[PDB]
Amino acid sequence: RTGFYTDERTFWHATGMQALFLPVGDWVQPPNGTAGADTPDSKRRLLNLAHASGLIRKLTLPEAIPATVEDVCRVHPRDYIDRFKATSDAGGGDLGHLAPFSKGGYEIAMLSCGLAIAAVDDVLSGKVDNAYALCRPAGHHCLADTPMGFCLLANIPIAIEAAKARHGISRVAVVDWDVHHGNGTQSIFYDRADVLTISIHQDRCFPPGYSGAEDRGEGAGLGYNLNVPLPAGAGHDAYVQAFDDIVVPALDDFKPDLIIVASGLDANSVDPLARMLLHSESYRLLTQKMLDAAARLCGGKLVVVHEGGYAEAYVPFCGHALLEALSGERTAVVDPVLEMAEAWQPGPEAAAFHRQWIDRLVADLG
Amino acid sequence: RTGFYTDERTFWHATGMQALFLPVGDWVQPPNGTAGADTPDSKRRLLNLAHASGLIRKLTLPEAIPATVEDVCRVHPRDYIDRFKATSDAGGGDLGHLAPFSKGGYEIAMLSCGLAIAAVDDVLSGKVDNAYALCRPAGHHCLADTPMGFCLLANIPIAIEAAKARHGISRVAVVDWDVHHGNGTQSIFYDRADVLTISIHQDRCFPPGYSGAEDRGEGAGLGYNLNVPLPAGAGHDAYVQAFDDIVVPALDDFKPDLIIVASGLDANSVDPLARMLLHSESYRLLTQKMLDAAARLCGGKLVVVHEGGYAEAYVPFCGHALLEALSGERTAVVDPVLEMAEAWQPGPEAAAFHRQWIDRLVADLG
Amino acid sequence: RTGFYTDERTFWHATGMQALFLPVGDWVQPPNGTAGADTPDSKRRLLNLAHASGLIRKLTLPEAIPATVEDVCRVHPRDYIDRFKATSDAGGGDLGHLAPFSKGGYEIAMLSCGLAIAAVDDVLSGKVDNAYALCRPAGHHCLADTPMGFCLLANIPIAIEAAKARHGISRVAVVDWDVHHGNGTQSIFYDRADVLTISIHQDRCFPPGYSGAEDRGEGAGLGYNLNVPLPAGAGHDAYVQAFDDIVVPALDDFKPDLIIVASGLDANSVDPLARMLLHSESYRLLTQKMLDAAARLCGGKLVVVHEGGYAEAYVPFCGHALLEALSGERTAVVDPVLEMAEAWQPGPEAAAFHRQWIDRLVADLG
Amino acid sequence: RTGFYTDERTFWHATGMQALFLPVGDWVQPPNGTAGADTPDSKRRLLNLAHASGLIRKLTLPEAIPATVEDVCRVHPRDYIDRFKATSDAGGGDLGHLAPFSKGGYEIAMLSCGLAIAAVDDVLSGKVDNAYALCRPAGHHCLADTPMGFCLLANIPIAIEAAKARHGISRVAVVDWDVHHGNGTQSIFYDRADVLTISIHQDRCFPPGYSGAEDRGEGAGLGYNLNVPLPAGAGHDAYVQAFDDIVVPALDDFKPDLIIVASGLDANSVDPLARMLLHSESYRLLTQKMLDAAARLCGGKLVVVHEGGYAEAYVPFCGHALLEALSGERTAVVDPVLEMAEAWQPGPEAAAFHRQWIDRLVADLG
Ligand SMILES: O=C(CCCCCCC(=O)Nc1ccccc1)NO
Ligand SMILES: O=C(CCCCCCC(=O)Nc1ccccc1)NO
Ligand SMILES: CCCCCCCC(=O)O
Ligand SMILES: CCCCCCCC(=O)O
Ligand SMILES: [K+]
Ligand SMILES: [K+]
Ligand SMILES: [K+]
Ligand SMILES: [K+]
Ligand SMILES: [Zn+2]
Ligand SMILES: [Zn+2]
Ligand SMILES: [Zn+2]
Ligand SMILES: [Zn+2]
Repeated sequence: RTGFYTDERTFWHATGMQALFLPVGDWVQPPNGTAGADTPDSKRRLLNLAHASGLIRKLTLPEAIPATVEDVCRVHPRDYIDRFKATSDAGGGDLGHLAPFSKGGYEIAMLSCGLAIAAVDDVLSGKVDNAYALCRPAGHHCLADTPMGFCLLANIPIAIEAAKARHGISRVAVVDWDVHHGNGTQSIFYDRADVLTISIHQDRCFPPGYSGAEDRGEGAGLGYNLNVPLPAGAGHDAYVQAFDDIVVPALDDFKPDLIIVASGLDANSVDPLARMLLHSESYRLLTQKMLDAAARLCGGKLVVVHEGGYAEAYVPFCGHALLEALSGERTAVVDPVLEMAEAWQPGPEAAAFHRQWIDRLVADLG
Repeated sequence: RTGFYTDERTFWHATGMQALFLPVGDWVQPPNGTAGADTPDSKRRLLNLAHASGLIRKLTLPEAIPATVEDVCRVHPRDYIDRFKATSDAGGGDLGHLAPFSKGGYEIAMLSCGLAIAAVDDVLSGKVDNAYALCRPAGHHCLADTPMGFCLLANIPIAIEAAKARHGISRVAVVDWDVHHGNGTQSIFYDRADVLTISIHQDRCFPPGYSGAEDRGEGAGLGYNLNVPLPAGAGHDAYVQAFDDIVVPALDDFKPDLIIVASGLDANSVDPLARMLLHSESYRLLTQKMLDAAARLCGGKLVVVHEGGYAEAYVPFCGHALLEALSGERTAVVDPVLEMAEAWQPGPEAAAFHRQWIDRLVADLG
Repeated sequence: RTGFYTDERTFWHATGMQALFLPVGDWVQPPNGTAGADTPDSKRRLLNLAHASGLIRKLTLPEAIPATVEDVCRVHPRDYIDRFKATSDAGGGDLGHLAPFSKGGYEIAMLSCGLAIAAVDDVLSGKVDNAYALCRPAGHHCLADTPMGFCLLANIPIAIEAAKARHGISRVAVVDWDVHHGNGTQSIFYDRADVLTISIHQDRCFPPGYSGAEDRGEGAGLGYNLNVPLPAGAGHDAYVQAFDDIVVPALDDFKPDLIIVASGLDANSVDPLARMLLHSESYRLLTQKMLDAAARLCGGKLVVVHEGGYAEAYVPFCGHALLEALSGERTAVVDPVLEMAEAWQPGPEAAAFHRQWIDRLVADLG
Repeated sequence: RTGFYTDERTFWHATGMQALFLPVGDWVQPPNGTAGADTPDSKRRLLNLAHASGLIRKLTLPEAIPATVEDVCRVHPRDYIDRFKATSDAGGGDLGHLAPFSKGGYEIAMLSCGLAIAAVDDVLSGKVDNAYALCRPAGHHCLADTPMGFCLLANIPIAIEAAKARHGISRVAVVDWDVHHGNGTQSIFYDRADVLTISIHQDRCFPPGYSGAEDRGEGAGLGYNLNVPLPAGAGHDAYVQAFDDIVVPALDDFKPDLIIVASGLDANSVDPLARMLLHSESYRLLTQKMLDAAARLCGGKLVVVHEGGYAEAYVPFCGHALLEALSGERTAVVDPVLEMAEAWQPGPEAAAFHRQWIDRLVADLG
């Protein structure tokens, strides 16, 4: 059984008047359509398609339980949380780097975080075999005291520290396949060996200029952070090989008691915020690889937490195939972009380059 | 002096109710924002920024002259033009492959085509040194009998045939740096040596699966078509080397009497419809290379014709830098994405791959 | 217990590329925002608010069962249904007057109709005490052979004829407070005494020019149709008096076995498609009058069926107060427009005119 | 010769993240389409249609020159101007009641104001016979120290005080047919006899609850302010009579040297922000009454200044007929809503009430 953790009010968070990610003003003309990049529909349309296909009726949807302040302050200093609340009450703002929010965004962020907490809690309790948390706002860029890149709270780290306090879990692996670097997760556990943090991301995209393969942790955490930068334009076969040659072997060696996927859908082939070429069947297969790892390593315990994804028209098909895999349910959904996205895939010269790139990352892991 | 060819009604063309490029229906939910991918604002926002900067007041803007049926039938069979008009009167439709239009789309396509005809005409007659035509709908995928990929009339080929009839021009080169393959231009002049057709495009993107480096023309046109596919994820340095090592030498060898650029802006770093990493200063520099080529080979005679470009927030900055180069004008516009897009650029390993790719294209040309 | 009948796919119906209700083309520029007037969000935002307030958790939400062909053919000729299905399969169209739809609109209309059928069926069988059907597309303008005014099937009449076939109910009253005339309901039952059809509507609005107070039925149906036109600019007190002096006495005289409210929310104070001045507490009060009537006349059997409503920002508050009344529940929702809409209400001179108007309608009823 | 005063950057002002006029947060869900009520397109679409019809080519369009600090401080205290600029430099805000703006909103307000200043200046200097200023943001609610109701500077009063300085003009009449009360204009000149301020508006609409027929000025201004409240639901014949029986006689008695119309188009039949029933031919006729008055009283000197208007689909046709009248030009534009709006007009009983209402206003004027 699969739990699906969602709440209407996560779709009411609004980043404000931006054209894509550009703040209005100076030379940036206001948009005439939907404002922003992290739009409500770039996440709701996934849920909409899961309703329309009949898939949601196969899942269990618990009522949302917001994070408490005690929950979030296992990661964040209370001063940040207090300033967040005060700014949110006053009409919204931005307390970090590219992390805007509107009035009431504090309550919505606390709610979104609670979806991740409860998804992990219910999987560890045996209430469901696995779970999907449709978080919005996302979490994986948020530092302990600095929100960034549309992330206002560290959703997954907070869910992990709650699981440690409630269940005493020893080892957790986070597999971050959102197309951007999970710098928040990396930072929060950088000197710890009990959380393996893996990030696969477009080389140099966000944070801009960052690659990170050499950043493997510090102190007790040395060897427990793993960055897999991939070149812009990499597609299905590049991601499959990175998972076969790097990600899955890392999980096997670490022996986690729980696997958490930070699942952004923005490596899809038409996303504006990156340059990758994944399609809906890429996400099905990557999910199947994680289902296999969780079955082999930690009794099936697998939690998928929504992060990025900005192509409103194509994110739903990528997320829906993921959910079909997670739940083991077949529906009648047909991805109308798949044939073209398969034709888009890199040819042999690019494929050789991607294979050589991943071989080098493996060799450098020693 | 730069002429700028535009008309309000080009922004009234509407592709219909699609989510991005996906027709609504079946599993595709209707969009709540702007419908379509070729949206009015993905072109109008370029014009808006050039007004706001003061650039437009330095250009000359002739009143638009629509193409006549006689003009367009120098390329298209009258039967296609007649069916286009009848379908447009009847409420719109799609007479080709991914070329939808609404009621009245026939008249707007004829108007758009007339912007290209007149821009070429005015440069050849000496009224302006160079020109930019803000065509919408675009033209470079349209075959003689089949519209395709948002292109309903073969804008540049029709403008070329009109210039041959009115001015007797002998040799024309078309430099197509829209991110997609200019298959319409290639097809229409494929057996002809009087028009050199060059397309730089994302490998396998649109038409899907097509690369085309070996397709060099046929009969008298053998050696007068030149495809430069580039891998997904290529950016500024790759395009610059492609122009220095392939495009500009091809122009030098051909000795054109007029250079026409098919300028789509969809190779920009955040376009949803391709995977490339150009930024606004890429377009400025590529335009300077074309201005230099025209100055050396054909008395400065250079026409730039708008094609694709789908990132509403970033296309304006790319086109504005292009227009500053074309006109030689300075404004106070600053691209707020430029620093980040510079950081996004491919690192050393990908750069070596791009150089190996272009070196192979050069070697294959003999 | 209140049943709430909704299905995700009702929000996927799309009227097409119109600016408000105006088809694109000729002098109508395409919209840059949401296309259309009957937008998905003009109905979904009511459901969104009911989720956010916690009210949906207090209701029972049965799974949708679409109308069958047998159901809809109790009202519509099979030829209409077949041409609708064939046009829908082929990409959508408009088979009547201002009733456009997209590919697959047939199945969505059959589903929307099933919400009304099930709401009536479940109230008559005692599964719920009363019910709300969030129909989209709406039904009350649809004639037996002709769709019109955004209405593709005659939702309420189909649900009535189904109820007669499955429960043998003798007398049904329809109270239509959508701001436009329920010409479809009026036509379908015009010569019948077993369905009392009451419409309160803005004088001359839609169908344009129609008032209708003298159209009281024909044959056996003479005295069983009741039109209550109200002048543009009428508000809360005018509607309340119309219900106290005309609508409720007609219900009392008729002795229905079931009351169905055709509930459009477009008499609200900021609707673009009418000129009325109702606010959220108007809808609470009018709903309470129908609850009281149903308690007194037919054992509490009350069904409310969504029709029109076009102000996306204010329809939610009006419908939410209606749902609070229907379910007898209170939430923390506060209407932020209420104070201003109360200040907007007609003053003493206009109020005297409205009383004079309603008194004339009463006197004419003999 | 008609001057048309417009600048691209007036369409870049953005009120922010509101659903219609409701700020997001608490119970107001963010919009998925265009944010706000005063949207860019609610004004630009009028300009767009005037381009498409060919009418703009018949007008003279001078380059905009913004208001100076000296210009605006003839009306506003320097402290307000300084706080406006500081807030705008720092990201936007709202310094009054329902007057939000974005970053750089100060420069755009100064530019908008300069359009009105120049339109008045050029008519008085004889450069054009009459003029239309497409102001955005609007002006007529702004008080000397408090912005209000989407108005950030007192556009028309600033233009008048500039005309007194530059031309020494003695008497100006302002005729405000925006559907809301021109409380800014009324307040600024309330004790002055050299400016006659007339406002026709929906009774009690905005400012909410205000009617004002008894507020006729104070001191030297007693008799030089004239409020004409009209009931909600009034249409063409009611406005025509108000102008024949009240407005034009007031102009004839006052003997102005210049007539300025504060032209909001929000009395149109489908505006969300009022309940009136004007159509495009109403605005043509009211403009002709003002042209006739200016020719009779002040040598043709007539300036029309855009204020409100929120129906994006219908405002263009209303303003376009206004511009045809003002310029004395005919185009091929046909209003596709006209026939329906004519059928919507009040019937005989409502028409008698409107006539009695206006007779009463006249009687109270003594
Ligand atoms: O040159 C061009 C044309 C770009 C076309 C982009 C590809 C869109 C496409 O192929 N869409 C589609 C695919 C399958 C089914 C429906 C639509 N734009 O600048
Ligand atoms: O002249 C004008 C101003 C119209 C302003 C109408 C806005 C309505 C309003 O005041 N709304 C509101 C009230 C309280 C809280 C939030 C919004 N427009 O043309
Ligand atoms: C490209 C500029 C901003 C990108 C933010 C990325 C957030 C995410 O991880 O989805
Ligand atoms: C053009 C104004 C009215 C159009 C049809 C409205 C249908 C309804 O909601 O009843
Ligand atoms: K990642
Ligand atoms: K190309
Ligand atoms: K009605
Ligand atoms: K007014
Ligand atoms: Zn991301
Ligand atoms: Zn293209
Ligand atoms: Zn209605
Ligand atoms: Zn107004």
